[PDB]
Amino acid sequence: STGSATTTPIDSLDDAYITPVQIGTPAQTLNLDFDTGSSDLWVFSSETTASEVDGQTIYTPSKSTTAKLLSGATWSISYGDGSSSSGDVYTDTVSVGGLTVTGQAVESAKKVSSSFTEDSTIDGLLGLAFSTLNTVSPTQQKTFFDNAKASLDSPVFTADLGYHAPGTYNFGFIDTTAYTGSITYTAVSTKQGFWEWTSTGYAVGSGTFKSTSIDGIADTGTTLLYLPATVVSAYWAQVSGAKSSSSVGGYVFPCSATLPSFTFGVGSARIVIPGDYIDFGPISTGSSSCFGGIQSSAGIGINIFGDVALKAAFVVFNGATTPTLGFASK
Repeated sequence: STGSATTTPIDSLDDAYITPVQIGTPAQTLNLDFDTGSSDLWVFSSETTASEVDGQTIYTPSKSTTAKLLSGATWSISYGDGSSSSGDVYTDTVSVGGLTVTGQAVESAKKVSSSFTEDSTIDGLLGLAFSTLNTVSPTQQKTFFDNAKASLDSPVFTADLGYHAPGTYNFGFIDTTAYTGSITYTAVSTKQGFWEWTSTGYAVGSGTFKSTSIDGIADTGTTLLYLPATVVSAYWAQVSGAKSSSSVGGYVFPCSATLPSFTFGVGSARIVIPGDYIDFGPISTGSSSCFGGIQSSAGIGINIFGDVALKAAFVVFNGATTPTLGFASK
């Protein structure tokens, strides 16, 4: 089997991407944030504290003839940006782009933090990291990809995120028309539950390539590119007037600037992030100070190849017995 679904930026800055997901019988369609940095499929629901729902589409398990309460199971998760959610668990039928999993754990939110409430466009998350990170207790549950894997034509999914435009998540096949040149594959460590890999270095604009190992995660659920402070300083030094602002919470730059590109290494191959991808617009409405898309990972504890990086590539998440990651230009 295979599946194919379009993923759509939630706003004009590509702050996140939503993908429609069919849950239950009859289908209840929710727009979920596909997140290769976590491993829980959780949704806004009829159980969510009413004051914490503000415009989201909810899952109502009592209206699904295939929903079954997973007795005694609870979940609770906290993300790197400080947001959180928690609740109980149903199993139900879940389909993405034509690909169907029966008995998928659908984690029903009883509580969500303010950032989730305030984002009316995201109805929940669909985790695509390794199932070892799944938070359901006392019986850990598998991701949608993990459940679908054996049935897929090939045990892979691909992320093809757009810049200020829709893109595609495919399951079970590699669309050879979706990228240019060849796909370069690189080793993955699953030791922390992530799609963790080592970039071979970077370049700023038309500058020379710096060969240096950068360990980080491929994370579709993180907006920006978080890299070591040395790397980030070298980038923003090429932008007149750019500075790190503790009050804003990262590097800002004059909105009048033309940003240089940023290149990262995948083995001997090179992925180029156009400068425009690194612009996240005014820090507040009407400001001439703009927020940067490349930020320091210092104090995160891990480097993150978030959407800023991934949307510059066609990315293969290979879930073979020994997982790997593939990157192609497009």
